[PDB]
Amino acid sequence: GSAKDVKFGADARALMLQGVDLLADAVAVTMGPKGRTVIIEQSWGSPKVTKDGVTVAKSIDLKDKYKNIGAKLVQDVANNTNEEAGDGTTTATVLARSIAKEGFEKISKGANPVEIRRGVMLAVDAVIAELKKQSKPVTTPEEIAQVATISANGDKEIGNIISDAMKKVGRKGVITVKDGKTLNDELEIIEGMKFDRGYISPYFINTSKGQKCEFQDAYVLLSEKKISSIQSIVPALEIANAHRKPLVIIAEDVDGEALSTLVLNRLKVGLQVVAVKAPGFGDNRKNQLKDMAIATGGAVFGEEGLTLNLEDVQPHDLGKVGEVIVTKDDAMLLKGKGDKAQIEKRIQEIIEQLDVTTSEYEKEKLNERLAKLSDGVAVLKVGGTSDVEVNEKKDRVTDALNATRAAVEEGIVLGGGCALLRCIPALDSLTPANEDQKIGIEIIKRTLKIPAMTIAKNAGVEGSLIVEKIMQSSSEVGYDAMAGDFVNMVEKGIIDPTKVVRTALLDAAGVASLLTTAEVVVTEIPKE
Amino acid sequence: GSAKDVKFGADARALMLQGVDLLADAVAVTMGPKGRTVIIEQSWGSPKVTKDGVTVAKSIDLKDKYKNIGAKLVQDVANNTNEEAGDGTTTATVLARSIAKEGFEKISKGANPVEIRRGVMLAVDAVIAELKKQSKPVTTPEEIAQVATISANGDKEIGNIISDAMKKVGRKGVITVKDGKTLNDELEIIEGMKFDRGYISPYFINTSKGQKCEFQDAYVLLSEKKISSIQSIVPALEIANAHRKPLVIIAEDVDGEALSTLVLNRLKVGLQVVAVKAPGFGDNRKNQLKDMAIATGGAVFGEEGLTLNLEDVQPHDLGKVGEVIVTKDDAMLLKGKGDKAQIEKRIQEIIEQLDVTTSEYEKEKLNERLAKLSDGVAVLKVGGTSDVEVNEKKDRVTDALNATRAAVEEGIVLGGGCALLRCIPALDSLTPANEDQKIGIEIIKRTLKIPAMTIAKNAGVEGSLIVEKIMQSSSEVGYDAMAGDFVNMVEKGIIDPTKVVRTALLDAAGVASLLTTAEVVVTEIPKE
Amino acid sequence: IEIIKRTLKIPAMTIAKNAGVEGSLIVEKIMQSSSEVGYDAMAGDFVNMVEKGIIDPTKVVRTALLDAAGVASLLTTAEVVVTEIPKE
Ligand SMILES: Nc1ncnc2c1ncn2[C@@H]1O[C@H](COP(=O)(O)OP(=O)(O)O)[C@@H](O)[C@H]1O
Ligand SMILES: Nc1ncnc2c1ncn2[C@@H]1O[C@H](COP(=O)(O)OP(=O)(O)O)[C@@H](O)[C@H]1O
Ligand SMILES: [Mg+2]
Ligand SMILES: [Mg+2]
Repeated sequence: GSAKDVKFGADARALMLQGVDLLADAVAVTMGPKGRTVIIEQSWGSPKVTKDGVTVAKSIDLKDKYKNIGAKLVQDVANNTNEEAGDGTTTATVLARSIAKEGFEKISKGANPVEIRRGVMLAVDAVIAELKKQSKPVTTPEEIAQVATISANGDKEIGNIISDAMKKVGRKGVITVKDGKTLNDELEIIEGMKFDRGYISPYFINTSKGQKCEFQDAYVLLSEKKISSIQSIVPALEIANAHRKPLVIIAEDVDGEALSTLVLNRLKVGLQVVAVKAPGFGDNRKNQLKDMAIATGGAVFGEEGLTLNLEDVQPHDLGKVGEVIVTKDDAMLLKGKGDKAQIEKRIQEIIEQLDVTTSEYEKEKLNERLAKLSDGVAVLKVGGTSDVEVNEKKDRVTDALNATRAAVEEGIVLGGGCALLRCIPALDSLTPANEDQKIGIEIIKRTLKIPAMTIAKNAGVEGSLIVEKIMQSSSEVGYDAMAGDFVNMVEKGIIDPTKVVRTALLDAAGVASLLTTAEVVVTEIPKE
Repeated sequence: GSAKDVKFGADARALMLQGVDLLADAVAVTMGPKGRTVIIEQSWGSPKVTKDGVTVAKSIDLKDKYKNIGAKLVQDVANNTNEEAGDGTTTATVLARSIAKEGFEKISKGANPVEIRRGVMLAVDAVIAELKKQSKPVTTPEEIAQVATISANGDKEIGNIISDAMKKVGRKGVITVKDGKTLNDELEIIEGMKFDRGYISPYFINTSKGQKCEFQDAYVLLSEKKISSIQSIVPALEIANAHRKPLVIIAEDVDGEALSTLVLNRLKVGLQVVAVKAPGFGDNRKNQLKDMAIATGGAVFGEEGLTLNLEDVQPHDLGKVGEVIVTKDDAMLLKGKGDKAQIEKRIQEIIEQLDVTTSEYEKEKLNERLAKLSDGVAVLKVGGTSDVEVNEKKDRVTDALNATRAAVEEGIVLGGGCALLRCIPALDSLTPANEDQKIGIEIIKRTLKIPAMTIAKNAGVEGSLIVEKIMQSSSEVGYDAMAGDFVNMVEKGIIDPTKVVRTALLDAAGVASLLTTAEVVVTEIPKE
Repeated sequence: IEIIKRTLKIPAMTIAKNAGVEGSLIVEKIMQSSSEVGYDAMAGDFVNMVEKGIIDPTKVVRTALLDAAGVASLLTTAEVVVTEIPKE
């Protein structure tokens, strides 16, 4: 194989701890208010200016192999916390460094690091079982705004924007962030059924306005496969002209022959029609056209095992929509007379379909179909002047959004580190089975103080003194590091998701208590 | 990944500030009259000789990684200002260096850089809200000449040329600058409907002059697709010969058969005809031929839905034009009897079509159609003797043109830096919420003096003394650095667009106040 | 004469500079003021001098000016410089 190099004991431990200390000192400055950004050189363009604890962690890679091992084992913690909770990365990294440092001190010749790991895991379980006891659900719409404000680095505009977007879409709706172009932030609630696809021929525009085809009380002809010939298209247009109502033709495509017939009828005698293609690549459109049909009320033509053809249509076989807008890039149906008692059955079908499976993309478009059929979708356009500002503010907005979505499902708990400091009395009743589990419980009991200490440190005050005066205080009092004083929390409005706190703690403890059990380190020699 | 290197605190700040200072000292010499060019080595040919603050900024790239980070964060400022306003790059870069320098001095252990950023942004908002109050619209045609003269580095010929081009085309017309060939500048006003495409066969020339086909009161046959056979071409020529008038044949192309028929009828019986291909290369031609038709009055043949076959034409189906000139590379129709009441509807259609969308190329050809259909288009052929002279003078002309186009939409304000010096009393009423926002407001209050100071510095006098004696003076008095004395501004004729001033200030403040919040810098190893 | 007229402003400028303020602005506002008014860089404001108690010997001022001007105006007259090689 490749020439390798082994290091034993305290040397390898010291190098791994140096790497962890470097990668955790680079990120620990970002914590809390008064924390500070980190400029990462991008290999091609302008650099990133971050405050998150994964970009700062996923970027830092060390030259030395052992320091690099430490850096990788901390990046694993940061990335696991990011994926599992969306937030809690800096806290996870500082907890990991604390458990690693406290781990490479009790490893004597008689100490059993595996039993120390077992004690650490008992302590982590006993503390995440206390977080769930001191937690409380988020009910009022002010708590959502508060969580969004806090997780947005104290940006109250972000909090109000996210709270508004969650009031008009639902606490489990579909909010999404985009690179805005204006100077401020904007909340755009796409309402009704909208798909990113416009009319085919630019002759259907009857608006004398901003390039729109606008219909009221229109019919809908939903075709799965192409409408090629003049034969298939004529009966639907006959029905439309006889009833004297506009017609939208949502199909896979309108061939040049039927297209020519439609445009011809438009420019002369003036049947009111407009045509558009399907929303989704192959399979998604198959379900999405059916959703549109049952939302407006009708039948998709050309289905595989249904045997419905265009040649035999009827006025009760076409969908009915109150208002239709078709621009050059997107079509919006608004008021579908689609027998709500059945669209509700469809909604139950799709919610069960999400509850069954998960692929991070099937569930994505699945939730898209929920929101596109029940209550809109919100989009947050982040204001900014350059790309680096927009990227930083968009990262903060996505973090606040992940936090607000992690609070509504698993409750809130006190913030500023107090959620963990208020769990030390839980560890003070554990009876360790032996000396090693006692050592692990003590490691966790020390590590639970790291977050409040690091926040007070970044605030420019003495951390340990603040943590002590907090633990001496009541249960609802703690430290506001912006005002810099002791306040009630829920009255003042500092809270955090229990999910993010518990996932950060658990991931940090898990990776660090396994790093601390090492005795030999094997690294490939660097050739050049 | 790649082996990286992290630097913390004052070291990283010092290196990034060195990079910013280098990239801003290279560009600060270019400011104002008495400012000086910069010779940039081109990798392939003769070097550039610039005075703009983006070529000098986009060129400079530093060896060291941290200096390079500073240089990139200043290039972003210059480039954003260039894209958003077309001018204001040197000012934006000097403001960015001032804000960065004033930012890397107040960062003590207790100072909160994010609150300093917030205070800086409040100050920038309060000052751009004062620029808009002390502004005033540009109304007389002498203010346009003045703005063009000033932004052209005080070249009055450029100002008069741009003012003339804007009087004969409209303040929102289509002016464009080209590399001239003569020694002087030239204003060429392409009038009527002209497209860069000449006759097909060199037998239609009936001029006995400079290779031109010249018709008076001619018919126009507009065909979307090719005219292949003699069958389709014969009836139009029958109508033309019967009425005894010339005929122009604007089609996608003239096949060899109809072409041979045309050339034969031209050479043997001397029938007056001339043929040309369509102007638009692709989809654009389908709209441009329709525009030409409605401008002259007729129907484009071969349209998809408006079938209108060539075989059934009539004398009212052909366009009519007063004068036609067709050379070997361009055709010009001049006086189209096109029922102006309908071409006005077309103009409204195309103006709404620009108001709807934006792609930097669809809007480009869109405005091209507006100008080519309403009041022609002006071109500015810049003189010069070598390519480097022509390039420098062309850059100055494009900057003067961008300035004049940014002044006519958002008003003018005093110049020489006085626009910003007259905004400090606005900052003198801000009540900062805390100490950090107060620090930010003070940073902006110091930064607002940088432009007048740098101009007086380049003029060879004491900057700060000039700025002080300006602030002591009245509201309309300021410093003329060419005459070198204090004068009224609008009376003497120094003004700048409020858009360029506000965009430069806002972009500089935005990028600099985010650079100043950094605590750690991560850069890839320079390996080789 | 113009070189000396520019050089006479250097001391007040350097004092205002070390005090953390703008030197040239202070020198200008001093030259605009009366003959007994000047700048106190500790209190940082304009005061009468003998009333406030700032004075210097004319001997030290004149000797400093004369020695500086003398050596500098001879340094500025050079055209060639000859230096021993730095061998090792
Ligand atoms: N005013 C505040 N006072 C005390 N703690 C705060 C305050 N604002 C935010 N925090 C705490 O800082 C953390 C949120 O920001 P941050 O330090 O970046 O953590 P993360 O890396 O997980 O996003 C939470 O622990 C939060 O409770
Ligand atoms: N005679 C003048 N006197 C004072 N300021 C002037 C004069 N001419 C131009 N300026 C100022 O110089 C700037 C225009 O040229 P320049 O310094 O290169 O700025 P930019 O890089 O944005 O083009 C403006 O601030 C303008 O007000
Ligand atoms: Mg967070
Ligand atoms: Mg300019």
